[PDB]
Amino acid sequence: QTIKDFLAVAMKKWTAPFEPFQLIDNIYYVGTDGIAVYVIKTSQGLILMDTAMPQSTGMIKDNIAKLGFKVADIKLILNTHAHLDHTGGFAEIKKETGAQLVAGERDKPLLEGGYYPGDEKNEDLAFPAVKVDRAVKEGDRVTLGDTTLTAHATPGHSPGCTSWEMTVKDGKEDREVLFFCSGTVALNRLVGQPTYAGIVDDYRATFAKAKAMKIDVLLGPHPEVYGMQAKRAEMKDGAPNPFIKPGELVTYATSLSEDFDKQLAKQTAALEKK
Ligand SMILES: [Zn+2]
Ligand SMILES: [Zn+2]
Ligand SMILES: [Zn+2]
Repeated sequence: QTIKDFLAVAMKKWTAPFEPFQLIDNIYYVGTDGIAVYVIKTSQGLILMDTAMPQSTGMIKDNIAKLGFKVADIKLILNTHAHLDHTGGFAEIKKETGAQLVAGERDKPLLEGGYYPGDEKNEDLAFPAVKVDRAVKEGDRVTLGDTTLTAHATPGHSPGCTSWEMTVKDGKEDREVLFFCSGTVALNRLVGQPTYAGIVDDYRATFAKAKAMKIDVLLGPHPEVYGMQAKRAEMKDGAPNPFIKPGELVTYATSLSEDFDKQLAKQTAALEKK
């Protein structure tokens, strides 16, 4: 991986438009073609799940309005993890709306500083700093009106990476949704000068945890996590909701664990003096 390539991709597919849509029950997709953002409609206002790159905040606000929502009705902002491709609009939206920001406790310093962990002087990974109103840990519950989400600590990709669980209806039946936080290696350093202390252990705890969770609908902060576009194509009035795939988090976490092993080996070999 190169940071140049990360930025190149980040300034292309990550900023390209995608038509917003009702995904399941009160969960609506309002992200880009490469970064997933969601509105959760409650009886007491909107919950915003993540934002996108700093340059894309206007696009996200536009997508919200395209669905008939008001940006002003956002009361809570939740974060999966504190990297600029997910936090770029937090300061702006929080100021505009007066919403409270909720995030994993170990990501609080990242959010409040607007920097990438272990690469804190890199301005192309910086974002506008934002205050955290509530810092969460494993099992904490966050409620707006009729809707409650449960925090799960799934560190590795960031130290405070938080996967959020909530129940939706599919017809008469409950289905459990996870907004998985990310388990990719991406720009992180695993060995040598690791991005943060204990990162390797965190990733492997997270892959195992993910495989053991009872989840009907896998979501995530990039559409690639759950094959969003292919599922959207299969949506049809009266047909089963294609986002319900209860074995998918096991399959996806297995693919992540296998890639993790590859990247750990690669970085370990790269540390050898040549
Ligand atoms: Zn990230
Ligand atoms: Zn990301
Ligand atoms: Zn948990």
